Amino acid sequence: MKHTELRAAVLDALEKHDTGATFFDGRPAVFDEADFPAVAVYLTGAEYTGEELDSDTWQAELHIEVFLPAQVPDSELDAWMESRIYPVMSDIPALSDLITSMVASGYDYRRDDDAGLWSSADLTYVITYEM
Amino acid sequence: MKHTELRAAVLDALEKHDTGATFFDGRPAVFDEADFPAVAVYLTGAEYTGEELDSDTWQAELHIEVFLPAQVPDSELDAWMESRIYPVMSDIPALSDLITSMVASGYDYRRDDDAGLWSSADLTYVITYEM
Amino acid sequence: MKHTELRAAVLDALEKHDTGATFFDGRPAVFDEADFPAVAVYLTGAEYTGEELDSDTWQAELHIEVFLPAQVPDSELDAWMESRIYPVMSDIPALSDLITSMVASGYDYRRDDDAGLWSSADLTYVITYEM
Amino acid sequence: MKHTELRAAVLDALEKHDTGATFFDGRPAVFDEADFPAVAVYLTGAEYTGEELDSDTWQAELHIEVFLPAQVPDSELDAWMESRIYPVMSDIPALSDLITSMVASGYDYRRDDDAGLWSSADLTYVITYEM
Amino acid sequence: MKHTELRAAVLDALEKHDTGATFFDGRPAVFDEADFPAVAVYLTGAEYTGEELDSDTWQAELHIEVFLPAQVPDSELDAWMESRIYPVMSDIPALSDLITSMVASGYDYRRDDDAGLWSSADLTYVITYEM
Amino acid sequence: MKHTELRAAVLDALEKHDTGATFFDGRPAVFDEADFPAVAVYLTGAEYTGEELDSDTWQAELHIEVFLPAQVPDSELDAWMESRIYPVMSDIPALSDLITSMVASGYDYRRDDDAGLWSSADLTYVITYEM
Amino acid sequence: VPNPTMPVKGAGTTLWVYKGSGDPYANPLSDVDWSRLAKVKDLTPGELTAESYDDSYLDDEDADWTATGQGQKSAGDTSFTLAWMPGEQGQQALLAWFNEGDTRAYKIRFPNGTVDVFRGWVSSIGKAVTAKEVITRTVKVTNVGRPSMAEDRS
Amino acid sequence: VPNPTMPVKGAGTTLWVYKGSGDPYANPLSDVDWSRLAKVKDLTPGELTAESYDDSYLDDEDADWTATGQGQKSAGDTSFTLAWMPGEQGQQALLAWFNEGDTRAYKIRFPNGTVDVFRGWVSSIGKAVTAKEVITRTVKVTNVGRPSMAEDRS
Amino acid sequence: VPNPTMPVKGAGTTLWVYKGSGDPYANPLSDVDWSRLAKVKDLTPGELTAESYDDSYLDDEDADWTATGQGQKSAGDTSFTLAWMPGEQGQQALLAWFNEGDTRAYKIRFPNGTVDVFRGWVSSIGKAVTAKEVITRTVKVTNVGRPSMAEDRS
Amino acid sequence: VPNPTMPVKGAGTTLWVYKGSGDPYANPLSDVDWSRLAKVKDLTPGELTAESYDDSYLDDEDADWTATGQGQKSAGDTSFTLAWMPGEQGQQALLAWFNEGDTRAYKIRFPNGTVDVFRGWVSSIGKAVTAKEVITRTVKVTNVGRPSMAEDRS
Amino acid sequence: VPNPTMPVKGAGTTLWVYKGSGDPYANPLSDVDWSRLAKVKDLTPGELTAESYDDSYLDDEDADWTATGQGQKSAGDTSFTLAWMPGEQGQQALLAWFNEGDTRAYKIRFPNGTVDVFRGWVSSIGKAVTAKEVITRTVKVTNVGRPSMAEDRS
Amino acid sequence: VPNPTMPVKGAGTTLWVYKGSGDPYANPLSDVDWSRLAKVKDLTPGELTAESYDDSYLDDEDADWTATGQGQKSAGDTSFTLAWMPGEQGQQALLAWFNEGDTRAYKIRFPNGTVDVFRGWVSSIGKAVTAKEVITRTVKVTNVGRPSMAEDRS
Repeated sequence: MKHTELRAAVLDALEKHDTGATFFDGRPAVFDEADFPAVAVYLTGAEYTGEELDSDTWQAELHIEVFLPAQVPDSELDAWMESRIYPVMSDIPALSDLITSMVASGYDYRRDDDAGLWSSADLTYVITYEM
Repeated sequence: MKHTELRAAVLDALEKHDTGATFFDGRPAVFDEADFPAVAVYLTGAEYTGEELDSDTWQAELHIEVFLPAQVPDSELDAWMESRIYPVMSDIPALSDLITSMVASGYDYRRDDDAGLWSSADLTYVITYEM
Repeated sequence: MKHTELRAAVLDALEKHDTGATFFDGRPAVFDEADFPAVAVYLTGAEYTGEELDSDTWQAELHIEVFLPAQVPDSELDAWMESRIYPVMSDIPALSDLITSMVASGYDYRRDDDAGLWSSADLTYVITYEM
Repeated sequence: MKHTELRAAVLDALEKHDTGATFFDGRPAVFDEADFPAVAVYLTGAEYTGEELDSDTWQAELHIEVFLPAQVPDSELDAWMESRIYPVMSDIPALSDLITSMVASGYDYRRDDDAGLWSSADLTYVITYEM
Repeated sequence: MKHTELRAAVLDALEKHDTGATFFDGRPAVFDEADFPAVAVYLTGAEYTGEELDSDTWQAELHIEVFLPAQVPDSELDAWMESRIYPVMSDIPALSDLITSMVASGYDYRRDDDAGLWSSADLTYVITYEM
Repeated sequence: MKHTELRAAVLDALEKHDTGATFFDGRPAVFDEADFPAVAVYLTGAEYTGEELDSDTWQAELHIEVFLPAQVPDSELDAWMESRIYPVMSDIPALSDLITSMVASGYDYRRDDDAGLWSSADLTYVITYEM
Repeated sequence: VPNPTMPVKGAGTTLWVYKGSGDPYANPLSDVDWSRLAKVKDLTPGELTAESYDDSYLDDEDADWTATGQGQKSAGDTSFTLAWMPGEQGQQALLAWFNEGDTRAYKIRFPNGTVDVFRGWVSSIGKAVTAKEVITRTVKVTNVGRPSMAEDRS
Repeated sequence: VPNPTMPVKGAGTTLWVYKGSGDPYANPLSDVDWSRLAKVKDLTPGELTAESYDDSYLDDEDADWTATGQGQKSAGDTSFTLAWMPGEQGQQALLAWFNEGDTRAYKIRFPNGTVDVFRGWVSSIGKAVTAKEVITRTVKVTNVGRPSMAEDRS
Repeated sequence: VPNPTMPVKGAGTTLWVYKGSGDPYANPLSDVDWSRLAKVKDLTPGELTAESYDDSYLDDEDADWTATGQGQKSAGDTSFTLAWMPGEQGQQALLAWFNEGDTRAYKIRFPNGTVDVFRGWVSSIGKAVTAKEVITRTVKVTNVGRPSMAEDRS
Repeated sequence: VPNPTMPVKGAGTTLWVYKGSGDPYANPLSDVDWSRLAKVKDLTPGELTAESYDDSYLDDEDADWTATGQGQKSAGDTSFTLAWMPGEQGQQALLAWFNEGDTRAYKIRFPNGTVDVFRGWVSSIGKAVTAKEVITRTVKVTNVGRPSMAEDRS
Repeated sequence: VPNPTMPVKGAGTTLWVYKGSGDPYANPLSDVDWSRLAKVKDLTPGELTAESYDDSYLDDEDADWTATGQGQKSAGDTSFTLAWMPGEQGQQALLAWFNEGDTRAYKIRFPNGTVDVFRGWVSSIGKAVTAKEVITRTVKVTNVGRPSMAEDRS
Repeated sequence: VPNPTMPVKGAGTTLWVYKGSGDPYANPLSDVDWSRLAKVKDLTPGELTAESYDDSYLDDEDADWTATGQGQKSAGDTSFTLAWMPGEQGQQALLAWFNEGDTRAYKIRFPNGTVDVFRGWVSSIGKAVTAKEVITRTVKVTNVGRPSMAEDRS
């Protein structure tokens, strides 16, 4: 439905496990070296599917991106991505009310070489809901 | 048919709901921080589809773009698109005369990182009319 | 056939209606803010169709493009394309002798933001003739 | 066969008609304002076709490019391209010995806006020969 | 599965043979000229294959890339790729437990001309595993 | 199999004919005006074909590039590319042992306009071998 | 606002199945005593057709050009696919319809404001399973008898 | 200006159905007493055809090459699709044409200025529903008798 | 949490073969005495169907529209492909099932929580070999008798 | 300059129809008394063919390999499409050729300098209408008898 | 290390033909007295199949659902293509196999470590010539009798 | 240097037609008394095949698996296309071959160094015309009798 409650539900289900990280809701997110392990959740690229005759259907991509300091070892990002985010994301009771279909998509690593201040890695999902 | 009529018909029924926002008709739009919540409507990419033998047919894309100050949370932008603009744009009695078919297309977000002065988000439609 | 004759025919049929605008024949067109409307006609992208066995056939695109000052409202350009350039080009007796088939293509707008001195809009046609 | 005699044949058959312009054989061509017409001829983009089992076949594109001063009217370039180059290139007795198949392709105009010293227009052909 | 184990297995099976080269695990690899023979192993571009109904399947690309100083003869680089790296990676007992299928992909060379300090060559593999 | 063997086998039979040219084996090649007509041979873009069930198959592209001073006439390059290189490269008795299939691909010309110090022209082949 | 005298956009079509007692053609605009099928993913209504009757004798003056007349008309087959919901009333009703062979009435309600009514029995029930897609149920219905078109009522 | 000699473009073709009493072939250029269909989205006129007749005996000297002569000609089947407008009189007329067996006359008027006339009965009537498109009505007509081509008049 | 009312995705579907003694339809939710086939790469369950029975006597008043009733239903053919693992007991069981003629019960367990049970004999056993791909075993099963659907239980 | 002993490209091919009295094969290089069809958009000349004749008696020593000889040759069917020009005399002639059954001679003149002559009757006359394209007339001719090939003359 | 209980890749499969005296099924793991074919460019093993046999009487109480049992099984046809080499002994052996009618035994050895054995006669032999490709030889073999599958041995 | 053992590349294949007196199989390596076809654009040699002979008796113990033996072999059909050259000797010879039924001999010479010989009669002669392409002649030959493969000679 409205994007607000979807991000609220995913952040609620993601906060319960202890991570000690600052979570940002929505696209704008400004921080510095202090609160580095931040996790941001946002929706992007909404489209009109036009799948079913009965009612409206939409597709949107759900992003979960984590930021780690530059020159952090690769294996550390591996663990943050798989061990923490993947198990919680598979089953969330609050999501199933709103989302008709949720499909995984691959995660990817991006580092910064212009200045070497950040290195992130975002897990991507495909969401099919009704608006 | 006459693009002026179509934009006028959209804006008339987009204005009746209380929004308190400056509305720009047509592509040229210049403003500053004061009159900032600004909604501009324009038609772009007209094309001769030639779908029917009986008479001329064209396709054009209808745009409704809203500008909000930079660093506004994503939640506010979601609201304009999903609460204010989508319900009004679904059924307009004035458009029913001029438009043979009007199909939704997904909206999208964009922010300005060059200088951080504006953040906009436009809802896109596909319009099929007769000329 | 000879592109000179085709452009001459279009400009002759386009000048009879009062427009009060300078007309440029061919791509090279230099002007300043005085003689501004400056409707220019040119042919581009000629190509060998090879459609019929009997005789040669070619395809080229016919352009009619009008220049207007920047920051001029969108609706006024709409007027030139809908109420002036388009009705005259539908039926021109002189063309029918030279052109075997003339098909419309969508007009499009463009504005100059590097310096803001001009804002044009061209109407594209597809011409199939014999050489 | 060898590219040298092919360009030699084209230039020989192209020189007989009076044109009063310098002709450049091969890709390198350096000229100033005085030698303005230019008329360079070169071959480019050779490939292995492998169409027939019997013997080798190749494809290459034959270019005839003419240089005229910037701001020369468009219609003049037309008159030049069609009237002078096309009739001579249609039938040449010397070519038929070497070239198994010669196919036309559209000519195109390009102007220089970086400095405004030249404007050219090349007619392109497709050549199928045996090496 | 856990990318840590897969990279650890590859590096273990790759270190046993004498190479006398520094081995880097993961993307962050910072080194000066003293430790020049340098071999880095990393995984990139994971995706959700969705091949089988029973359980999850993913696809990721495995990279083995060696760094050698610029202006080293190409012949020497050929040797590392075809004598040292290929035989060891064909059969490794440790991988067969974790990876369902491994497929080779072509290695490729690249040299640095902006500064001329390094010249690498990576060997690409495609990995299909279960997460 | 071993790229060193293939390049050596090409260069040995490319050297017996008198050319009086410096021959570079492998990608790295540095020279100046004195030793100018220089022919370099290298293999690029190797890839796993996976064509036959019985054993491995790979495709690599064989390059023979010749460098000549800028502003050299085009016709001279034709001669280097056809008369000297194409006949010798057709049948190398020592080559047939290593290569299962060798297919020609077209050559092409390129000149340096940044500084005018070199003009090259490379012949490309497609090699299929076993590794 | 629905208008039968204007082109309509296909979105919003819903499908209904008659359950109960009465005459299906009596009031197609009625919505009482009509079950409903939920979120059909596709719907292709049947194509009415007829076969040619040869009209030829040996006494005719000219036989250069063939002459035929309309024969036996027949309603087509209606096929739709919809999301698999094994626990819902409507799909259990569909399987009851298939297993115990009966000829019932189904109805299509366009957004245009007209209503289309057919009668037939179901001929095929299928399912489609994919690794990353919704399990779907595919149905084919073979119409019987005379249909009641949308523009029979004015 | 329409010119029969020069080629024309397909745009602008209109479709008509004859209603009334008289001879349809008498004045095909007439526009009175001719209903019109609106917004045809496609129109493929049927192709004329004939079947071969074997012309061979036993007494013939040469039998290496086959010899056949024209047999029985027949007009084709004309099919067009048009926007579904159940409220219009023309489409109610089409369904009246299909429901009761009849052979009426229909006419095609090209922009070229010539007129093509056919006679036949309708054979198929279908629809096409899509979530993002106009509901369309597909019609197929089987011709009978001898058509009056556009080039019979000069 | 499985929910029959709401739609689900096909991921997680598992297939089972009944071995032992008893009635397969008694407890389809049972998982004891049921062998399992591992690593299935595709699964297309069989499509139910029926024939048309002509119901037309010459005594009837009207014969303009055809009238047919349902004939003889039949379960379809179920086909699946799975990775070639000759060492496993399940695939040896499959080939034992094929070589000697027999009809058994196989079962499909969706993530939705419902269970689908069929009965049939195997009709084809194929294999696919590729240079850069896993060898796969392709199986096709022809159902026999009456199936027990997923929503026959509520 | 046309030269038979060299490849040529098909651009410039022209088609002719013989009208008048005489023998079409007498002087195929003639252009007097030969109507011409203008603006042909495609041309696929007919393909010659033959049937197999079984040559096998039970008395033969060996029957491992089949043995067949040439049967009855037959010229193919020639089809071309050309722009719809109802005003020209050539297309009125074509429709006169079709409506009134007859077999005539048509000819193909390649740029190579050789001439190909056939004889046959017309079997199909079609038309193609499109929103943004020229109306085209499609014709198909069924050859009859023995053709006169291009290189029968030297 | 080969593992029959884990999936493998198709790469490395080799094809063999039995020549000599003995029983091919006795020791399929043997490599002595087995000719080999070199560089098979593609290999699709035959698909085992069986035909249905109707099991229905008049006295049966239930006739709603069809009932069929397995009929006559049959091994499929195996087709492979390989590089054309007129000099090797294996391909001369193949053409000897084709020219004189015979049913020999051929075997497939997967990298997995299991061995598949078939018996049959060859049915087709073809080539494929291309301007820039290796000349290939295409073979098709029709199997007879009962194959000895890969997992009959454990 | 040609080598039968090693793989060959398809380029360089030439085709020849026997004219004169003698035995075509006596010396396929001969190049005297052999006409040549110049610059063929494609060449697909025929595909040898055979049909199954059923070997079944009611006295046999087991009928679970089918058993068949090789039947009647037959050479295939050879099809090639080549540039249209009406003035040349070879193509006039081809048309003489087609018009006057005969079963001559044709030969294919691979760059590998082996020679393939066939015998048959021509079944089809076709032509292809395009706006910007070389006019081509397409030929189909139906082989007769027992062919002479390249691997008979060693």
